[PDB]
Amino acid sequence: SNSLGRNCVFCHNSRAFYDPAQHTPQWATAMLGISMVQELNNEWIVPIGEAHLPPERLGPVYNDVPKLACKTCHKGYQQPLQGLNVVADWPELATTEGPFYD
Amino acid sequence: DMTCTITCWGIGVLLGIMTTVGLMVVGWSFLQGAFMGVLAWLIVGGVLAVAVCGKDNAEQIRAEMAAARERVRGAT
Amino acid sequence: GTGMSVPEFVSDLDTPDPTIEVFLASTSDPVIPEEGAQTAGEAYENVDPVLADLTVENYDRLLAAMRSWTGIPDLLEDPDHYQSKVAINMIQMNQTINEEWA
Amino acid sequence: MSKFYKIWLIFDPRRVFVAQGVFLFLLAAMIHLVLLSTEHFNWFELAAANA
Amino acid sequence: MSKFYKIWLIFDPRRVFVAQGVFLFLLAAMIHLVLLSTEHFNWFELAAANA
Amino acid sequence: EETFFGNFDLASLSLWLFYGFFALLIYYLQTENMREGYPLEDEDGNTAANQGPFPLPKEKTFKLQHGRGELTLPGEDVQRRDNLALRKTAHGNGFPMEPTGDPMLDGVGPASWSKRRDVPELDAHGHPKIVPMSAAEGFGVSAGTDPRGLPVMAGDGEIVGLVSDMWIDEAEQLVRYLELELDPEWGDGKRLVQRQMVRIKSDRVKVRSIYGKHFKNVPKTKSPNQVTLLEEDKIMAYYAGGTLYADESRLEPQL
Amino acid sequence: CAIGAFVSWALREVEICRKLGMGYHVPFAFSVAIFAYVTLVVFRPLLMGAWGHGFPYGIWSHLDWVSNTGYAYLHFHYNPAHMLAVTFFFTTTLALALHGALVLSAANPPKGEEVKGPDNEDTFFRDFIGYSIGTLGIHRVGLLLALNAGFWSAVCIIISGPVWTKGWPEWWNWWLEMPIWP
Amino acid sequence: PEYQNIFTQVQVQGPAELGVDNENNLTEERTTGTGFSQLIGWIGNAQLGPIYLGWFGIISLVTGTLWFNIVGFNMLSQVGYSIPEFIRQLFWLALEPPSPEYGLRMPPLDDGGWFIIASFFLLVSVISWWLRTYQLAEMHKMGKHVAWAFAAAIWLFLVLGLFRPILMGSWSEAVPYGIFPHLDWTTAFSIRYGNLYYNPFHALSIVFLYGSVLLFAMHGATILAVTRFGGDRELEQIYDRGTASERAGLFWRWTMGFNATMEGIHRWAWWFAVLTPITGGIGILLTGTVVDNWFLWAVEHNFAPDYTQDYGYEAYTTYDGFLGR
Ligand code: BCL
Ligand code: BCL
Ligand code: BCL
Ligand SMILES: CC[C@H]1c2cc3[nH]c4c(c3C)C(=O)[C@H](C(=O)OC)c4c3nc(cc4[nH]c(cc(n2)[C@@H]1C)c(C(C)=O)c4C)[C@@H](C)[C@@H]3CCC(=O)OC/C=C(\C)CCC[C@H](C)CCC[C@H](C)CCCC(C)C
Ligand SMILES: CC[C@H]1c2cc3[nH]c4c(c3C)C(=O)[C@H](C(=O)OC)c4c3nc(cc4[nH]c(cc(n2)[C@@H]1C)c(C(C)=O)c4C)[C@@H](C)[C@@H]3CCC(=O)OC/C=C(\C)CCC[C@H](C)CCC[C@H](C)CCCC(C)C
Ligand SMILES: CC[C@H]1c2cc3[nH]c4c(c3C)C(=O)[C@H](C(=O)OC)c4c3nc(cc4[nH]c(cc(n2)[C@@H]1C)c(C(C)=O)c4C)[C@@H](C)[C@@H]3CCC(=O)OC/C=C(\C)CCC[C@H](C)CCC[C@H](C)CCCC(C)C
Ligand SMILES: COC1=C(OC)C(=O)C(C/C=C(\C)CC/C=C(\C)CC/C=C(\C)CC/C=C(\C)CC/C=C(\C)CC/C=C(\C)CC/C=C(/C)CC/C=C(\C)CC/C=C(\C)CCC=C(C)C)=C(C)C1=O
Ligand code: HEM
Ligand SMILES: COC(C)(C)C(=O)C/C=C(\C)CC/C=C(\C)CC/C=C(\C)CCCC/C(C)=C\CCC(C)CC/C=C(\C)CCC=C(C)C
Ligand SMILES: [Fe+3]
Repeated sequence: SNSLGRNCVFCHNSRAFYDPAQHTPQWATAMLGISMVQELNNEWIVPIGEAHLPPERLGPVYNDVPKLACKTCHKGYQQPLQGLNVVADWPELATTEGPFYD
Repeated sequence: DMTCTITCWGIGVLLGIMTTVGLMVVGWSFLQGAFMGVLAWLIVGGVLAVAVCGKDNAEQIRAEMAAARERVRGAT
Repeated sequence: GTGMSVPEFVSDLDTPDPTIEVFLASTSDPVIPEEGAQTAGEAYENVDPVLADLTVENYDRLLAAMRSWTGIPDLLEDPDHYQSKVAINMIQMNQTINEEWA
Repeated sequence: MSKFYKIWLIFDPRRVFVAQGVFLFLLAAMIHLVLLSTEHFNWFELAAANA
Repeated sequence: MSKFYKIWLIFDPRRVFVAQGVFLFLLAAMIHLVLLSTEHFNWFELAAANA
Repeated sequence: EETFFGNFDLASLSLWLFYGFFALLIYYLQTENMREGYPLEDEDGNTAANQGPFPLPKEKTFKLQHGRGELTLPGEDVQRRDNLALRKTAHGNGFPMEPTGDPMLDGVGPASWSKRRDVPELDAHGHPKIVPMSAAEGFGVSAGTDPRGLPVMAGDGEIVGLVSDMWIDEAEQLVRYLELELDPEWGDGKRLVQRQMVRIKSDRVKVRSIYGKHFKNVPKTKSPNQVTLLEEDKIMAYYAGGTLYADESRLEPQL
Repeated sequence: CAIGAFVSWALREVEICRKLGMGYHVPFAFSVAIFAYVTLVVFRPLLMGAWGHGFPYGIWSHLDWVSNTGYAYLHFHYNPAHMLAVTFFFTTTLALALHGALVLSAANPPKGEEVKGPDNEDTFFRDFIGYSIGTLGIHRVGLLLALNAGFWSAVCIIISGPVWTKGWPEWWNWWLEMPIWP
Repeated sequence: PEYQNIFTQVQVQGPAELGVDNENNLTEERTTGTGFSQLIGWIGNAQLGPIYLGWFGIISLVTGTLWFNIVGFNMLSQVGYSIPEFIRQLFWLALEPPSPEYGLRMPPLDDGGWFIIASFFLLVSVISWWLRTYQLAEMHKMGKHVAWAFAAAIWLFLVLGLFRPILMGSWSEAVPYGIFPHLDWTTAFSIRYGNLYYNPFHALSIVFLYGSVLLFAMHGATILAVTRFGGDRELEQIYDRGTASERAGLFWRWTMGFNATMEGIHRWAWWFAVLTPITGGIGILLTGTVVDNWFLWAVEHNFAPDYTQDYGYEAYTTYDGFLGR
């Protein structure tokens, strides 16, 4: 809630926190975001930094590597940059294959 | 002599407000200044009410009243 | 009647994200590839992810976008520096995010 | 300044003594703590730094 | 300085003694705890680090 | 966990048991509160045909202190008034009553009093509970404004006399009554005022309930050193009756 | 209709008090409950800008509204006025229990024993806890406690929507970030 | 306006009252020494003390002090013995119950031993106080209504701390000793087992709490209204009925069609207050042991409301429309 700037009744009905028939469509987006965050942390962000980052960027205890979460992108807003289209001008960062300028 | 006590309480409230505004001036926030202002109210108001209003009016009654307790003590 | 709502101050709804205007001042339109355009691999010595791009595309993505969005003024100049190796992986991570997590 | 002794003809010595005893200790404690809240005058940390 | 014995003619020694004892014990406990709160003078941890 | 039948489980059994217990408790509580004022009567003083769905409770006995006997309830009404100067304004039930003479002097309406015992209330030692301040040893004013010596102003702005004494409650250290010495113009003797109906100021004491002319007819105490329950009731209610009967405008609609 | 009925009930109580020649404390006490209800259904929706912020008229559907409104601020237990109101409620219940028990025990001694008086109750509570409030101060205390509970409930509900917007736990950052702390 | 009898106009002070006595010799254990407070004399009595010092009281005081000191020193040690940090985080610290993995066995000192020791001390202290309140009433020749009303709350105390953890077979089901942690426990307990609103006994306890608060407001207002007729001396009114009781009864009879007596209203008050912790403990004891989801229980028992409209903000407005773009 503090990451999106919303509250519990956003995505939930508090009289039944478990019932799938009393959720909103944003619940599914959050459920997808959980898996996306897990994959990003366990596949890309952590394997790198463990081999290149200097010691000065490792945290107070455990000497970890910095990780990302919801607020790394949302930063206290419902949508990052309040829904700005940041990919229409950069086809090179949209597809792993050859860029499609069509 | 409840009027003097109420006057002391009002002085404490005014001092708390003044200290709160001064704390805004220094660079604190509203609640941070308000807490210290309330502290000042209660402490200074209580101290003034106990001390200043504890000087009940008397010119020669006080001395004999003080002297009377100097006689009860010393033989008890 | 269920009490399901999200309150917000009117004076806070009118204040946009203070970083939206920064992005719009550091973006540019793409350049449509021509017939037989010279790629960035035939003009410098670079990494394979960024080797098939054109010269103008490499220009307006390398300096105009990446060296300002991350505030590293000399990104991707010395190939042995750790920041370049991190950025090369971050490009692919961004591509995967945009493709496989639509 | 030779007639300062008349203050004991007005103020109760016991109440004034109690008030002064509280106030002096309170002021000393606050002064010591204020000296402890800085970096240049913190002997506890200075001993560890010089060890 | 030679007439300091007159203080007992003003204050009852019972309350003074009780207050002195309580104040001394509380101050000693506070000072020992403050010494415990640091790293340089924490004698238990120093003994643990020397074994 | 399982069910006995259908959806019935331990929680339902507990709920139904609580329902039964609550019904019985409500019956007991309502029946316990019918020890005064029953059986009901009509407006002619006869027993009414309807008495309600709750029957009368059984008897209980109170053993009183200082050898004053015993009290058994429910029973006969010993505080009943004998001859009331009242008149019916209708032939049936449900309509008000009309005073026959002077309501303040006849003790009807908001000036009504109950026929209590004609003996003073006693403390733990067996002494009268309320005593004048001139006979209580070691009592003195510790806070507030001392009302003794101040003039008394009535409800219409008339000064009737000075406050001469206070009657205090020794057991609870509380002031109960203020004694008043009347000017010869406004009457003779002394009268008592309950502390709950006065407003002490720095220079005067004001009684807004009654006017100046109503001060000579305040009931007097038989003894100068004590007061009984019956006298307190009559004095206290006389003072309460003035909120309605001291003027014609206090009785008519305010609008 | 409900607002009209409540006001008429209060004024009828006023008329009965005037006829019986007693004080007007009961209508004044009822006015606080009327104030709390009006704050719930009138003042807060008026400040928030819609009549849809009032609770529904259902036996079991007016609790879902309470739940959803409480969870709209993340943790409603961290509201200080809610703390004050809950404390007042608990204190009022305890005081009522003690007063009833003391009066009943004084009026109902063991079988074969005489009844008691105010002196006995005063001794009991001074022996019990070291202080007695008296037969007159207890009623003042109870009335004040109930009125304070109602008033602080109204304040707690009215500050939640139009004055504070974020979560309630975050409100304590003024204490957690005071300059005096090292 | 008329005097409202909320603050006393003038105070009087006399010799201090030491208390009544009988052949039980209550004087031998009472202290000597009293004080007077003029600030409190504006509302109630001014005399302070004396107090009765038995053995139950001393035992309870010492053992409760031990519990307090244990909790406080554990909280202090958890922060590094830093007094400024102890003051800063006072409302956030606690003494946590043991871990779920230890069942009903005795856990280590790091994971719940001190919690068990402090809980044992607190139990002993509470039982000692109850025994003292019974003994005092037994020696003054009075009824034991105070002891029963305390036992009413001790029942809920024990259910929340002792009986339910044993029934559930774990010491981890107790409540932590902290200001904010205990509220967190309340909310987490409500969420974990469905919705506590749909527990009927929680509703009954809420009903009785509301009724008790309403009843004290009504009774205080009524007694202050008829105080001009000596209405605060309730016992003498019970023994010898006066006009104050008649007027107080007639007010409520004309208002709502039925009334009470001077002695019967206190029975109403006693029961409404006592019935709250009893129903609360009965409702709490059934959670988890019998019912694991209260919303599903309500649905199966057909008193859960149904809604027709849709969910989501996009069914009512637009994101751009909300921002005003
Ligand atoms: C997720 C839920 C949140 C929460 C969310 C809220 C919200 C939201 C509210 C409070 C409110 C309250 N909370 Mg909280 N609260 C929570 C849990 C708790 C807990 C606890 C966990 O122990 C406690 C003790 C309380 C207690 C309280 C009280 C302080 C307060 C209740 C108002 C009141 O009594 O006004 C009593 C006043 C009235 C409204 C009475 C009105 C009576 C009228 C005038 C007369 C009725 C006439 C009738 C129709 C006659 C017909 C009958 C005839 C005989 C036929 N909360 C949790 C943490 N709380 C409420 C509040 O403060 O409201 C102002 C509120 O709305
Ligand atoms: C690393 C060691 C810690 C320390 C650890 C402790 C511990 C632990 C304790 C104290 C205690 C005391 N310490 Mg030391 N103490 C330290 C250094 C100092 C210094 C200093 C400026 O250097 C002073 C003035 C003090 C002050 C004091 C006294 C207030 C007190 C014992 C005497 C007393 O109660 O009678 C006060 C004085 C008199 C009335 C006597 C009159 C004249 C006498 C001869 C003065 C000597 C007192 C003092 C101990 C001498 C230190 C002088 C040097 C500057 C060190 N300490 C350092 C910082 N100290 C003990 C105590 O009782 O605390 C409550 C105690 O338990
Ligand atoms: C998110 C929160 C959940 C919720 C979770 C709970 C839980 C969990 C519980 C309560 C409980 C209660 N709830 Mg609920 N409750 C909610 C919402 C509400 C709302 C509302 C929204 O308005 C209300 C009105 C209430 C109010 C209530 C009370 C009716 C009831 C407390 C019983 C009692 O007597 O407590 C008074 C407290 C006591 C009597 C405790 C015992 C006291 C003992 C005797 C203390 C001994 C003294 C001590 C050791 C010494 C101290 C030191 C001294 C200074 C010397 N709930 C929501 C839905 N509710 C309790 C209950 O019974 O529910 C069934 C309970 O456990
Ligand atoms: C702090 C103040 C406390 C208090 C005080 C209080 N209440 C009072 C009084 C006092 C001093 C009275 O003198 C008066 C009385 O006569 O009591 C016997 C009363 C009273 N308070 C009552 C109840 C009550 N008090 C409550 C609360 C409180 N009472 C507070 C805790 C509560 C709750 C929810 O806690 C309730 C339910 C009434 C029984 C009674 C007077 C109500 C009355 O009869 O009003 C006249 C109206 C009708 C006869 C019916 C009107 C019907 C409506 C027109 C339609 C329905 C509208 C309503 C919004 C529906 C709600 C449905 C719900 C399921 C949501
Ligand atoms: C909510 C009820 C709880 C409670 C309440 C309570 N106890 C009280 C009081 C109250 C309201 C007092 O007023 C009275 C007291 O003296 O308070 C300062 C007291 C008291 N209960 C005490 C103890 C006590 N009560 C206990 C029980 C409880 N205290 C209940 C659980 C316990 C427990 C739980 O074990 C203990 C240990 C004593 C400290 C004290 C009994 C008074 C006595 O024996 O002598 C006091 C008299 C004097 C010698 C002088 C007055 C004391 C002043 C502090 C000094 C001078 C002040 C001046 C005279 C006026 C005071 C100003 C006011 C603002 C107080
Ligand atoms: C009918 C149910 C209601 C109820 C009733 C009730 N409570 C009761 C009683 C009754 C009938 C008592 O007879 C008993 C009592 O003594 O009342 C005065 C009590 C009591 N209910 C209490 C608390 C309480 N009641 C609560 C609620 C309720 N109790 C219900 C609403 C609640 C809550 C959560 O709502 C609490 C917190 C206590 C005040 C008291 C029980 C006293 C007790 O058990 O003491 C044991 C002793 C100790 C733990 C030692 C403590 C040592 C301290 C560290 C210092 C000494 C005490 C000191 C006075 C405090 C600090 C003073 C400072 C100046 C230093
Ligand atoms: C020490 O001191 C004290 C006392 O004393 C000794 C006391 O006692 C009390 C009181 C305390 C108690 C009794 C304890 C119990 C109390 C409670 C548990 C509190 C909770 C109470 C309730 C739940 C019950 C309250 C009930 C109410 C409010 C409803 C009752 C009201 C009505 C039925 C309607 C009111 C009637 C009116 C307005 C008059 C009719 C109107 C007219 C215009 C008349 C014209 C004629 C007609 C319309 C046709 C005929 C009308 C009829 C028959 C009316 C019925 C109509 C119906 C439709 C049914 C206290 C506090 C006290 O401290
Ligand atoms: C657990 C993880 C996350 C949660 C709970 C979350 C929450 C949400 C929700 C609910 C929405 C839809 C909002 C709406 O419908 O208005 C959303 C969309 C979005 N989120 Fe997040 N998010 C998470 C993490 C992230 C991260 C880490 C990224 C990017 C890498 C991200 C970027 C976005 C974007 C770009 C949108 C806008 C989609 C659109 O509506 O067009 N989110 N998020
Ligand atoms: C160190 O500094 C000093 C000296 C100043 C101090 O001492 C400081 C002290 C503090 C700052 C202390 C602060 C204390 C708190 C904030 C305490 C808070 C306490 C609670 C909220 C306690 C709640 C307790 C209980 C609850 C909610 C319910 C039920 C409990 C019980 C029934 C407990 C009884 C336990 C039993 C029966 C189990 C015993 C186990 C056996 C095996 C017999
Ligand atoms: Fe009462």
